[PDB]
Amino acid sequence: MTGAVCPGSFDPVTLGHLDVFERAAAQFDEVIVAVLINPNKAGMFTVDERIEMIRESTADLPNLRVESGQGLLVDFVRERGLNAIVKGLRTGTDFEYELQMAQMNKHIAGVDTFFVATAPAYSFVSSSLAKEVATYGGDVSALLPASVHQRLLGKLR
Amino acid sequence: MTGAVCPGSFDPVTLGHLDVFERAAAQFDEVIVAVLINPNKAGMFTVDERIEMIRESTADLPNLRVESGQGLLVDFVRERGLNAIVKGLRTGTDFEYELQMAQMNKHIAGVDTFFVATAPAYSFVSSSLAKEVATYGGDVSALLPASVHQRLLGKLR
Amino acid sequence: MTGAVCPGSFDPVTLGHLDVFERAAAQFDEVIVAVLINAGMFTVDERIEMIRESTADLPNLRVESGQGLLVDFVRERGLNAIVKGLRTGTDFEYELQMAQMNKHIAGVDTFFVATAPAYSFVSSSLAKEVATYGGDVSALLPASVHQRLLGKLR
Amino acid sequence: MTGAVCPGSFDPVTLGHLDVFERAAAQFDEVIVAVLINAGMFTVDERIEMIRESTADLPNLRVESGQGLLVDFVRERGLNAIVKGLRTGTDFEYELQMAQMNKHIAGVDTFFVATAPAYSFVSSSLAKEVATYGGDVSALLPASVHQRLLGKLR
Amino acid sequence: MTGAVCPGSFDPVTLGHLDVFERAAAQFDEVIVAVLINPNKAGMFTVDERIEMIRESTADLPNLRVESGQGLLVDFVRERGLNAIVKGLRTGTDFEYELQMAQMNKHIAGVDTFFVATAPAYSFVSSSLAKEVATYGGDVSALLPASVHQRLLGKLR
Amino acid sequence: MTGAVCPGSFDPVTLGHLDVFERAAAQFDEVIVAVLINPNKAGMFTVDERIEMIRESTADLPNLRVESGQGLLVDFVRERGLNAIVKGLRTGTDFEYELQMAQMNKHIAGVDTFFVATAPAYSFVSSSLAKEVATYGGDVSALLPASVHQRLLGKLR
Ligand SMILES: Nc1ncnc2c1ncn2[C@@H]1O[C@H](COP(=O)(O)CP(=O)(O)OP(=O)(O)O)[C@@H](O)[C@H]1O
Ligand SMILES: Nc1ncnc2c1ncn2[C@@H]1O[C@H](COP(=O)(O)CP(=O)(O)OP(=O)(O)O)[C@@H](O)[C@H]1O
Ligand SMILES: Nc1ncnc2c1ncn2[C@@H]1O[C@H](COP(=O)(O)CP(=O)(O)OP(=O)(O)O)[C@@H](O)[C@H]1O
Ligand SMILES: Nc1ncnc2c1ncn2[C@@H]1O[C@H](COP(=O)(O)CP(=O)(O)OP(=O)(O)O)[C@@H](O)[C@H]1O
Ligand SMILES: Nc1ncnc2c1ncn2[C@@H]1O[C@H](COP(=O)(O)CP(=O)(O)OP(=O)(O)O)[C@@H](O)[C@H]1O
Ligand SMILES: Nc1ncnc2c1ncn2[C@@H]1O[C@H](COP(=O)(O)CP(=O)(O)OP(=O)(O)O)[C@@H](O)[C@H]1O
Ligand SMILES: CC(C)(COP(=O)(O)O)[C@@H](O)C(=O)NCCC(=O)NCCS
Ligand SMILES: CC(C)(COP(=O)(O)O)[C@@H](O)C(=O)NCCC(=O)NCCS
Ligand SMILES: CC(C)(COP(=O)(O)O)[C@@H](O)C(=O)NCCC(=O)NCCS
Ligand SMILES: CC(C)(COP(=O)(O)O)[C@@H](O)C(=O)NCCC(=O)NCCS
Ligand SMILES: CC(C)(COP(=O)(O)O)[C@@H](O)C(=O)NCCC(=O)NCCS
Ligand SMILES: CC(C)(COP(=O)(O)O)[C@@H](O)C(=O)NCCC(=O)NCCS
Repeated sequence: MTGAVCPGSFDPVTLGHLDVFERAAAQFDEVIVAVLINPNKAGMFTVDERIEMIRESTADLPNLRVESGQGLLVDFVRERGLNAIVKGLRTGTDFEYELQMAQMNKHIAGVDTFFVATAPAYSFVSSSLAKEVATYGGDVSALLPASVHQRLLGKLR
Repeated sequence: MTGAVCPGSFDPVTLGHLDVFERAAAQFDEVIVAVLINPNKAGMFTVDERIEMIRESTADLPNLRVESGQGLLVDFVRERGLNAIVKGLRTGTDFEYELQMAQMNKHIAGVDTFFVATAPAYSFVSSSLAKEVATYGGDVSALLPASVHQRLLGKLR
Repeated sequence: MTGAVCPGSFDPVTLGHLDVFERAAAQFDEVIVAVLINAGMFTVDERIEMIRESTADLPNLRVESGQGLLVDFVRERGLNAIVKGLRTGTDFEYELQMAQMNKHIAGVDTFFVATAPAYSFVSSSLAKEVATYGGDVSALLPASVHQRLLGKLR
Repeated sequence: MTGAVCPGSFDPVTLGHLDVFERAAAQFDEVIVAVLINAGMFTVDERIEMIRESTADLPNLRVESGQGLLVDFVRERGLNAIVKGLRTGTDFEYELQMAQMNKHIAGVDTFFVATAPAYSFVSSSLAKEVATYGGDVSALLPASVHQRLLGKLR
Repeated sequence: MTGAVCPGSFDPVTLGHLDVFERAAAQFDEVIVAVLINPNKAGMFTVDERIEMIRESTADLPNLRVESGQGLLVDFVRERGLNAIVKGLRTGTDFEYELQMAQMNKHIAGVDTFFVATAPAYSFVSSSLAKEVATYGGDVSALLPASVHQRLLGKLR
Repeated sequence: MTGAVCPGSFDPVTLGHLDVFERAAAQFDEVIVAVLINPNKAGMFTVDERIEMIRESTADLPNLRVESGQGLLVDFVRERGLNAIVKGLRTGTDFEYELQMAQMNKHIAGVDTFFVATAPAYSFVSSSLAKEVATYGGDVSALLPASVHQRLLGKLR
């Protein structure tokens, strides 16, 4: 029974994230999206709002489930009987940074990490940049799933 | 049901490669190692030699097989009913180059690519560098599987 | 009637920035320097002031403060090009995403120029940090800014 | 009377190149595409030909072959700007050295533009390699080049 | 006669750092480890603790001494009659950032910087990441010298 | 007695190289410039011509000597009782490539590598680009030492 965990804050989930979810779900028997809460940086959406937006956007992925998590990511992964993390990468800079975390995670817990390259169309999309653009009235509707931009309107007003 | 292809020239396979094979075999139901041959440029080892060296050092991986091929990698993958490539990466430079190839491969054939970070211990190991060092008498024993080391020194002499 | 906008915080403006201004003014009929009001050592007005003195010899350049989306600043003045300097591959990877976002949302393009070799290590932040602990940044900043920097720390 | 030169081997010209041509023509009064005669699949004349057909709708652009120093090509036509597309940070680091060399020896500046996201993975060499082994590169090349590519391999 | 300064916050020193100290001490007549303190932001360990942890794990290096400092690194270096900084680097990203600092340091004070590549085994080790992993219960024992591990777990509790 | 080897083809030596030589000679009791011959790529200048140009350019560095070398670099270094290599770096890309060679050299022979950042003024200078520019009539006189550009005129005519 194969599987992997896709970690992130997803505040909010973007089409870049969604593309990674779809690609992981096509290759693993199960995927768990882990919505990670930092009590320092309270973002725009609550953890429940983020989970709901991810579930709506992944409605057609039957082997994908979404949960919140806290603490050590590798503990979250092992607690669920898995030992793989899947993450999207956009740049070589991203790779150099994630490489250190991947090696640390494999060292401390034997959990592996599989990376996928961003889809070309979403290479410049990030939750943070989309929010910043939207805050000043930019149209990011083509960068976010449908279930998100509606809720994003509400938060900005 | 789930599966991946691990491609390369493997001339010869290194411990860096074997680490990637082992990690792929742990996460996918089957792995096929694709020894890709350019029919116009010969390398150091024959196809038979390349395949034998990989088989000898992967005997403990029951769900891994080894095959040679040529032409487009995505055709090799799809012909076998698979849809995933797994590749190791050492550097950000590697990632930027492989990103292009992975995006092209997804574009023309819908085949996805999963990258894994090199094991720290083997981060500087490459077939080409190991051959070059060995050519001038350097000690590469701890970098190559036993199935490879004496076959390499044999070629060199 | 070509034109480009050179955006930044410019706190203060360095010779590195000035070099980009000069090169942009040489290739576009009109250049506007956009001081984006956001950290901070100088007032937006002093920044603008400091840029204005360093740029006296450039007839087709002017300096304006800005708020909100950079692409709105650019389009509201009838332009659709941004010119920015780059020092490193890391800079490029970061800037590429903003460039692509800006083109996507507003059709504003971005042209990058390589740093002058002499100014490869110059940044507003590093120049401040070094001047803070008494280091000589004279050769890195416009004469204009150099005095106002010494007096801002004294 | 602004202007820029877009240099390359263009063998063949890709939609990635075309996108840069379009963006350069939008910001400079005059753009010259320089086909530098140096590997090779198409003749310099076909390359030039193939670029000319893809660029019909751009009135301020022309296509010329070139030999020797790029900066001499640029200056001999009265210009001192080069426009080139960049995909990656690795590209930038390589191109930065040539940009700085070109500025040093001839005072010719270089403006870089970020690849369009859709064409991030498109290169002349990769498109050829894939078309060689039967892959469909239709959506990546101009309709002009696409037929001449199919007939060049058949 | 020849000498170098190895600077850092060392909060705490890691095996990655100690590897750099050892390699510097092998190549220069003397090495001074400079524990640079920001008087406005405290870290996890006091200056006394930082110095003690480094001394305890460098006892076998007769030509290495440890001192704290603050303000400009180049003043610390020149005051001691030296003219060289030695720093470890892990990534190309690190190199691009440190290049700027090294060129500035040479510009303002004529002080040169020599970089050394990280040991492969410690390529993913950083004080900050080790603290973060330890904070959430991860096993960082093989990444830190013995002089550090129990002092860190003590702080955390 | 401290020391390091500065390897390269130096065909011809540039001011970028010279800057590295000067900086190594300021920090090590002795520096050996190793002019490495590849029988495949016969460059523009013979090995003796290159050594002569380097000696003339380093005339004021009394602790620097110049020799030709072949074979494994780490053997060259150890044969002369040293165990350090000094190399200049221009870019993060250069660092990622040299990092692998440095780790390999330390693995196979215990020889370390110290890198220095390029001087800002010479960041875009390389022997290959200077030759290419000069070949088509570009003025590279400000990029090369005096003892070189004269000989470079002769070779081009
Ligand atoms: N356009 C895109 N394509 C592919 N992957 C992407 C992507 N945008 C983001 N990702 C990936 O999705 C991960 C999770 O995204 P987010 O949750 O929004 C960032 P975060 O980890 O919560 O905060 P951070 O910025 O401090 O790292 C990122 O770390 C990145 O790996
Ligand atoms: N030390 C290492 N750790 C992890 N992966 C490695 C590795 N060394 C090589 N690899 C991977 O193994 C792949 C195949 O290596 P080789 O067969 O030796 C040369 P290649 O097949 O021509 O690779 P390339 O053309 O994709 O660059 C590399 O592309 C790289 O992805
Ligand atoms: N030495 C240099 N040469 C060429 N361009 C430079 C340069 N230094 C900076 N620039 C460019 O000019 C822009 C403006 O820089 P500044 O606004 O003064 C500081 P900043 O790095 O932008 O702050 P930030 O990182 O917090 O956003 C930079 O973002 C960069 O694009
Ligand atoms: N997808 C893309 N988007 C934007 N610009 C691109 C691009 N692909 C290529 N370019 C730019 O257009 C230039 C011309 O490329 P080409 O001449 O066709 C192949 P090349 O990479 O230059 O060959 P070479 O590497 O052997 O020198 C590239 O050097 C690059 O600067
Ligand atoms: N695993 C490793 N291998 C080699 N060198 C390392 C290393 N980890 C850290 N270093 C080096 O040791 C230096 C000091 O590390 P630390 O004191 O922990 C944070 P720092 O002092 O704030 O570094 P920085 O500000 O220069 O980025 C780093 O700058 C880096 O050069
Ligand atoms: N401008 C510069 N500043 C600092 N260091 C430089 C430099 N130009 C070159 N170097 C360094 O000097 C070394 C030797 O230079 P060269 O001998 O000319 C290259 P090479 O190793 O002979 O051939 P190669 O290009 O196949 O690597 C380079 O590997 C590089 O480390
Ligand atoms: C949330 C994240 C995955 C951030 O990485 P990301 O930016 O790729 O999403 C990382 O911070 C994390 O793993 N948090 C859980 C705590 C942890 O395991 N830290 C140690 C990572 S080596
Ligand atoms: C280009 C490459 C060397 C890379 O794959 P490999 O290093 O794993 O063998 C080659 O073997 C391959 O993957 N396929 C053969 C030609 C091809 O597939 N070209 C399209 C790459 S997008
Ligand atoms: C100010 C700046 C240009 C960054 O400039 P800087 O790198 O000089 O700090 C960028 O942060 C910006 O555009 N701010 C205005 C708000 C905006 O346009 N956000 C969307 C960026 S895609
Ligand atoms: C042709 C090109 C622009 C490279 O273009 P390309 O990346 O598209 O192949 C470059 O090789 C060139 O300028 N050739 C002409 C000779 C020259 O100018 N050499 C000095 C470069 S600094
Ligand atoms: C910026 C830095 C953190 C880097 O040095 P460090 O990481 O080795 O401690 C700092 O401690 C330092 O080197 N000096 C203190 C301020 C300074 O020197 N600024 C000038 C750097 S060019
Ligand atoms: C000549 C050089 C130093 C090239 O590196 P460089 O480009 O930095 O000069 C390298 O090829 C070399 O070391 N040649 C000697 C043979 C050798 O030792 N090869 C193994 C290097 S790990």
